Amino acid sequence: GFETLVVTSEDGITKIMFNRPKKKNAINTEMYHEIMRALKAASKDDSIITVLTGNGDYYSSGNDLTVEEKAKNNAVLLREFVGCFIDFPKPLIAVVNGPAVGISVTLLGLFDAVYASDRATFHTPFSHLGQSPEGCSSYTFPKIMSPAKATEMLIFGKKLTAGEACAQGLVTEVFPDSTFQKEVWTRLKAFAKLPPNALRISKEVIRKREREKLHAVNAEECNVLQGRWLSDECTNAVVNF
Amino acid sequence: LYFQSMGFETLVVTSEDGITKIMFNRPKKKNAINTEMYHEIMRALKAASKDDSIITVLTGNGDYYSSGNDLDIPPGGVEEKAKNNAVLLREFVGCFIDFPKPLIAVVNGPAVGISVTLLGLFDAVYASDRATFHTPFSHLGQSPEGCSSYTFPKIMSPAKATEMLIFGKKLTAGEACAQGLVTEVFPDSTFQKEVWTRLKAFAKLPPNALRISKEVIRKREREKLHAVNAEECNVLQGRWLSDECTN
Amino acid sequence: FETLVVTSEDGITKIMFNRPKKKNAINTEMYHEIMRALKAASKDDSIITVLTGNGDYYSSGNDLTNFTDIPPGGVEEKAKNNAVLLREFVGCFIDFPKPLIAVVNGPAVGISVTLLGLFDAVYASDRATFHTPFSHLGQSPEGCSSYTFPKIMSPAKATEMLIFGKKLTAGEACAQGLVTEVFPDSTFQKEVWTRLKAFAKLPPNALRISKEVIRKREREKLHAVNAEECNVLQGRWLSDECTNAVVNFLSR
Repeated sequence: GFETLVVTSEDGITKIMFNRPKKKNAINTEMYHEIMRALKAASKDDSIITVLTGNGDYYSSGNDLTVEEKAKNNAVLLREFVGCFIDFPKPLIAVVNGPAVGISVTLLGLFDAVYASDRATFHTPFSHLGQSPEGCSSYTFPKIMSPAKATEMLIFGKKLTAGEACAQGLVTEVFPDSTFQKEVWTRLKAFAKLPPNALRISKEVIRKREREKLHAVNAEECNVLQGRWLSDECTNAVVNF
Repeated sequence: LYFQSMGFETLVVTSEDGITKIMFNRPKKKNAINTEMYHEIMRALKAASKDDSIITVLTGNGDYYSSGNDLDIPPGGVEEKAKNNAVLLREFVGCFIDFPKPLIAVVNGPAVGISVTLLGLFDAVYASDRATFHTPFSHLGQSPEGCSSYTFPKIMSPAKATEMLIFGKKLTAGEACAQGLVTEVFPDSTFQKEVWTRLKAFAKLPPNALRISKEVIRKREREKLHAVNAEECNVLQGRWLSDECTN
Repeated sequence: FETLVVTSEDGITKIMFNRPKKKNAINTEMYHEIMRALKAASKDDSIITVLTGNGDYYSSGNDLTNFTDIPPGGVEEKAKNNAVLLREFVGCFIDFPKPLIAVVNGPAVGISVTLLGLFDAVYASDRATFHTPFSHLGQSPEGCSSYTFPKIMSPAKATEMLIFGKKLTAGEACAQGLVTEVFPDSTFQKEVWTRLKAFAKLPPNALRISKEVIRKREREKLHAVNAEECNVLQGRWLSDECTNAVVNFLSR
């Protein structure tokens, strides 16, 4: 089973829900491995669409504020983690139920659609903790949002409302919080009735030609990040947090 | 190769005031694109590429822009039919990729299918607010075409393009403008006046400068676009032979 | 510097265009001065570099007086030289290693707009307008805009600016991806500088390295695009269309 996730499947939809509500669904080492196991399963299961979502208040507070060998290992872990999203074969949808921070935001550039509650916020304060972008965001975010918008978020740590994230290309659509659940699931159940192989083959035509590039971006990002974790600037920034 | 107008069976093709206008002309069929119209569009584009016009416009007659592909098996079966349609598609999309002059769409009404996906290859797109945009490929058991699998994520962002291309969502003119597919939307009652006043203005700009500027923008993308086209057409061949497409 | 004012404080180097009586038009000397200002800024102790204009304009772009400075080698040599100069100017922006922010205080035109595509952020007054009338001038795109504008704004929007010479309001440029944010003119300086001074307090290696991971893998493409745009211009400049245009615009 799963300690940190609740994974369910029915009617052509697999739902992966982060399940550390007391910790704002902060991603610890366990959850990194569990998310990868769940995605590996979903890639081979009978579902047409896979959804990631959060339990409760937050979608995710991002990497859990939990040694050269540790930075190597974590960089290796991170690279494999990101690689699962890059290689994921079926439509992948984020259902962003509340605030989203860190690696949980950056991965959104690898998702096929992203629905957000009006109470969702989006925040990538990497530079504030003395680190660099990951999840391929160094490549995807400038492309999605434009460099002039991506920069405020990636380099300068501006926090976006769900409306702003929608306007800037990161979010497909925003629903009021009161009916968010209803509105998203009625849509997704509708999508799960579409010809299965058509959906799968359509995403492959869109994604396949980009994967080699996205894997190289990931590798570059994790290298830089490994460097940042070993730096005095990062330890001081994080200690000073 | 023509003087003022060139007769076609499914198109009206005219040239005045520095603008070649290519208009779909099957209004009783919602300007659906049949085999005849694919070949006729290709000939018109070849002609427009060589005539003295500065700008070329694609539009529809009547209430639709185009309802897209119009819904006989050769001796080598449905497999050969699939390859033949894939080859025709590839050459067709190719003519749009390689078109050397500014190419503008005047979307007077609903656009569906291949007529929408090619808009990714246009220089400008002017829509009436009663224009709607729909690419229900997946609903018909098919996959993207017209280089949309590449151009649409780029233009609209993946998050918006997926909903259009994979899940078959229909966009209003305003949504398509908000998401970068449409240059500008006009009220239907001003549409023809406003669009044609601009276009006639545009056609008075220094002609070589307009052509050379389009070419600086587009030339270095062509090899990639031709490669996307070939891949999409190859995938589509397989879809057309699948249970989902037929059933 | 004759045509710029370069200062540095609070972790920010400010390069300000300084020909207000000529709408901060970029003459030959200003091209060289900007390159030198960026060279100095690349190695100084600031963490953010800002470009802005003095007076009511950001910049009116290339100074058309630049076409009248005819060397002893004639217009052919001049065309070749100025194309190389342009190539190396734009390449300074492509290669600039620290966060580079435009503070667009008023109307911006031509090369001054196109370069915005290579900046990290762009903050504009609601008095700012953006115009790239290359076609009116019988010219073709520069500053990598032939690649960056379609990517940033979408082909459908980029064409109207680049080919057909539409002038954008600050709000439209913000809506279309060129500008990060727009502020009321009355509060613009205080709102922008309050922000920039906070940004300058962020861990400086993180800021530098984050920019490098975003920008480094795209630089070879950008240099190739710049090289091709410049090769075309070298031709355009010697066209009847550009000659006739420049004689008209010089009469304005």
